[PDB]
Amino acid sequence: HEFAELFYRTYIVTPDQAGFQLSIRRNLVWEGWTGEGLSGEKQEISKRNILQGLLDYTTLETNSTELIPVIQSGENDEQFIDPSVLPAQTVKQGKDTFDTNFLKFSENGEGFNLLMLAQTPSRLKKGSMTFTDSLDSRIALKQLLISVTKGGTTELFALDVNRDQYAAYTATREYNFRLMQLKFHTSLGLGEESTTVAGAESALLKDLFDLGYRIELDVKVDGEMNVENGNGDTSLRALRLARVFDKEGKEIALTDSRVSAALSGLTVTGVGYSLEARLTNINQLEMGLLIDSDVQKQGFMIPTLPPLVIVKPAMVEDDKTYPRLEALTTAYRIQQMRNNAVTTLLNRADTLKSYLGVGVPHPIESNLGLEGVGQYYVRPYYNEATIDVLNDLNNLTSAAKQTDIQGLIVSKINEMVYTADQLTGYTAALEAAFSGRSPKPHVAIGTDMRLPQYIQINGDDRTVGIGYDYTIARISDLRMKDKIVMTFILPNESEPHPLQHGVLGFIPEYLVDFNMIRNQRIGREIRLTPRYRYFNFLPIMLVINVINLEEAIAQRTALDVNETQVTPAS
Amino acid sequence: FDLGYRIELDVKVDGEMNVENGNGDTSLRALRLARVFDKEGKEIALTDSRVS
Repeated sequence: HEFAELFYRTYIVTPDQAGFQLSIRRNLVWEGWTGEGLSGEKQEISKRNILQGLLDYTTLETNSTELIPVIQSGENDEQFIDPSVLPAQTVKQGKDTFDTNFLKFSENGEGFNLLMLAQTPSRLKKGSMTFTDSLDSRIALKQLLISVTKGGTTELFALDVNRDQYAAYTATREYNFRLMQLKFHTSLGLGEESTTVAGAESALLKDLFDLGYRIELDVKVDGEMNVENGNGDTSLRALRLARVFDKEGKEIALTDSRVSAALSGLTVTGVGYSLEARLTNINQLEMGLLIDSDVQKQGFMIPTLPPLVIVKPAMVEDDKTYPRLEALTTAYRIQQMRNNAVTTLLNRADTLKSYLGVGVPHPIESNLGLEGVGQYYVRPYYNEATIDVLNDLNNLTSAAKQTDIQGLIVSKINEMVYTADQLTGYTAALEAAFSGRSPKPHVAIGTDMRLPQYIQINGDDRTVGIGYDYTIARISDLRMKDKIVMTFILPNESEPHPLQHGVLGFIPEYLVDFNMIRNQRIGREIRLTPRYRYFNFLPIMLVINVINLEEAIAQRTALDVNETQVTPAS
Repeated sequence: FDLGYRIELDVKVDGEMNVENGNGDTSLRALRLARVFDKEGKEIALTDSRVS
């Protein structure tokens, strides 16, 4: 009895209606369109839920105002580094796809215009932008390119020079108040596992690096920039081999035999650099992110089911040949609540197994083949595992075997439940759909008459974990042979909701009594034609197969000890 | 399948049927393979070498 109520809670329907509708309101963020309404610009453009962003980082990130140098061959190739040392780089900015590159160090007496290099196709397409455009209040170096060369072989190193406490432009005391100046004095060091823009460790310094040494390069770069106009320039001033340090972090001479031997043949030069500049749009020029909402209609309605037809003789009333109507009622209860519940639960299990696979979650709103409106909140996830009590048991006393096996099973249940909570983030969804409070998720257990005397521990009580609410359900089913089924239920209220597992449609059905002749045989009839159905909402449910319990309790098991080869084998 | 991919078919089926005489019709309008998902719910282009 309690099994169906726990897994498919009852919803009553007056025989006036056929069902109820579920109108769900969600919020979207997206980019680019036409007009003010409708979805997309010319064809369909995708959206995703914002609550999915609580678990990710790339779906709510914004980059639509930064100034990135953009190539136009034959118009601005002069200031870009020669594309024979490092090829062009494809970056993504807003909606435009284009190639960028590091800017050349301005040799003595030459300048560049920064706002002439910022024309992404969107800014060009959208007309001539605001002329009162001013550069960002903070300007700093992003990357610096150095080229260590040994016998004509070039290896490139892209060092993250950003955030270093001198790589930020500072206001000057001098000339116009818009001349935004920069002076960068420090020594940058290359460690032993230091990455390469071409990947892995460079072969040029491998012999030195293995010997346990790190090198510091003194960087000497100066430049200036107007924070309003765009004309500017910056030149490297020096790069030299300054110091070498050992694994112990002590100063070792550059004249030492080993160090000088390893440093022979090295030449270091500066090639280019990158500038992190942003537009300070006093006037609006960006369509950025959006906030939009749409409603989805789902149709739920309740069928009828074949009549459990009862025939009795007429012209007499009896006690044996006329069984009680109580037999009718009990048969109806059995049909309603036992066969169908288990068969539909098993169908859902196999359906989720086919649609989602084992241990493989999917993003929110990724498919509609699964059923229920629960898809709109939780990540589609199904998981299962097996426990072999014979081989997964190590007990040191024959008196503590049963407590040990209950501990094993409880630990397995705990682990899988917490893993599902991690991978699905159901708590966040329950917080969102239920504002003002955080009812802790409940855990429902579906089991036959065996494990209730193993799942329940008569010692330590952690059957589903600390700080959970749980209900254990026992059924006399045989298809539930040594199965346990786990999923989450809401024990509050009695109305359909995308988070509750499932609701059974139920329209009350009343009998008819009448004298009926059919092919000239005359008798009395009793009829019940039920109207009910099982529906599934929440796409989260876990099952465990338990096996070999009785062999495990019948045979002794003693330890899995790993003999470690002091007897020669290694 | 072994690579770890499931296919999805987009389908639009329309039909009408009468609950008074039992007359009705149904016909298929759209049926084609459109999308191939990865081990995630992230779209995989049909132009990549393996799937293509």
